[PDB]
Amino acid sequence: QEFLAAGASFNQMVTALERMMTSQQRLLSDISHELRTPLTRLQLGTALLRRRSGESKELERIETEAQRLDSMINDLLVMSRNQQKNALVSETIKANQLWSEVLDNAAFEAEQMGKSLTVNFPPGPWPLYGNPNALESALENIVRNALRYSHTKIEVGFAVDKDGITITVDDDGPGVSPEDREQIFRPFYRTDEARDRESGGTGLGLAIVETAIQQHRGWVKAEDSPLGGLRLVIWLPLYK
Amino acid sequence: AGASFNQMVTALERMMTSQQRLLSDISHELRTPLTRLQLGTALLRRRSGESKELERIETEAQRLDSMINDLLVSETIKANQLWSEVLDNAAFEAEQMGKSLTVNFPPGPWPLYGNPNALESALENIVRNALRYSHTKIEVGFAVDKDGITITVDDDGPGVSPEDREQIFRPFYRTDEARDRTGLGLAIVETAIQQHRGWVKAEDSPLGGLRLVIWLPLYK
Ligand SMILES: Nc1ncnc2c1ncn2[C@@H]1O[C@H](COP(=O)(O)OP(=O)(O)OP(=O)(O)O)[C@@H](O)[C@H]1O
Ligand SMILES: Nc1ncnc2c1ncn2[C@@H]1O[C@H](COP(=O)(O)OP(=O)(O)OP(=O)(O)O)[C@@H](O)[C@H]1O
Repeated sequence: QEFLAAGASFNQMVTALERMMTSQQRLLSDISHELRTPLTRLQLGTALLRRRSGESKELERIETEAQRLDSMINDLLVMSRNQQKNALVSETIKANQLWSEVLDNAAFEAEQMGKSLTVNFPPGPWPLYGNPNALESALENIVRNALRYSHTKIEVGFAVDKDGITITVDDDGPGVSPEDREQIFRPFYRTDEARDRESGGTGLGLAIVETAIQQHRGWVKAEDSPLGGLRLVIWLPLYK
Repeated sequence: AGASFNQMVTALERMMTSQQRLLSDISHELRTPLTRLQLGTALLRRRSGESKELERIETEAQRLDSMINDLLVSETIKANQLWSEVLDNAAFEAEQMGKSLTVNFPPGPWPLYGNPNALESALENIVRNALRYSHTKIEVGFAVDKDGITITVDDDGPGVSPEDREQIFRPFYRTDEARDRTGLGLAIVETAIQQHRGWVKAEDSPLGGLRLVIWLPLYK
């Protein structure tokens, strides 16, 4: 329930939260899997139709939309594989252990593109409670996005407080129109500029991030970056 | 620690409702391209009239419509109502693949009690796997008894090594043989059948390929 809360300790509560999420995830991967077959048949139907009556504006529309669904579903299952490839068990972890590998790899990666990665303040031994892999992925996705869309530089900044950790990621690349700053976290949502880019697919990254982070009782925000591009702010509570 | 009771409450609400919100958002996003897909068939039916193919497209679109709708949110059934569409569609698909599908004995009006969709997917996955891995032929056979229904599926394709016959039902697992040419199919099957107090098994097939046997209990 998580409403296991009538009586229970915080830890027990989250395990009940972990129990629910896994079934929600089983549901999503089972439906994702099962959507593929009628879809397969539909495509055999269009194919057979194109053979009998040839190309059409209408048929072309049906075929491209069927391909959109096909693609989304494929990406949904790729995701499902990864989130269940993660065991979920929530544990106490120090911020530095949790994200140092991620940041070091990002420095290596930034260096290859010829770009620069700068850590304004590194993470310390600050206590968190959660799924280590999930929070790691949250940060690699935010920084990999930054490395990709940046023009020359990336910046990462940690901040600690009696209350929590605040992670800030910045890039000097193109921004995100103010309207889209709310929308970028919706699933399958990409900006017209990344659709013009025409590279990559999926718009799950930030949807996965927002979900994980809310599940970890924190929050995420997209803003104008002082470097001129995009700013991502993660806040997570301390565990005591 | 510093937080207001209100901040606690919102943190808590958002925390429990995030996956729900995620799934309902995924559902919304799949629904819009689908809505367009349905007007393409509609506009096409306007332009070029009825066709078997157009009918096919339309019903498949109505199925997608229903399952995406599930993302947002046991009964008594007769085996024949439960699985005939699964089988008819398996026949449609088989004809296109250039393969042959044979039903040695069809299901009758045999009482079952469970989730119709779960059991449908259970059978559909077993025969559709058989259409995939088969070389030329597939055979489906029903059997009834005072106790239950036993569905047997056979193919003439490559088999599965005896060691792997237990593993293939594990989720996200595929044999190394299949890895040269998702792995939820037989996991979905095992789950639904076990949930209906039945069982699933992989064996040697008389056709030379793989044999899958589903047993489900009858209803009182
Ligand atoms: N650093 C960035 N600068 C500008 N826009 C960005 C940046 N990162 C993301 N966006 C915009 O927000 C969208 C959401 O991206 P998100 O990570 O959710 O999916 P994605 O990066 O497109 O694909 P993937 O799922 O493979 O990461 C992106 O397509 C892009 O349009
Ligand atoms: N009829 C068959 N003949 C031979 N091998 C099979 C047969 N059915 C399943 N297998 C093997 O067992 C594995 C389990 O398949 P399962 O249905 O669980 O996933 P899948 O069919 O590979 O993928 P999907 O989930 O998309 O159907 C397959 O990858 C395949 O190696």
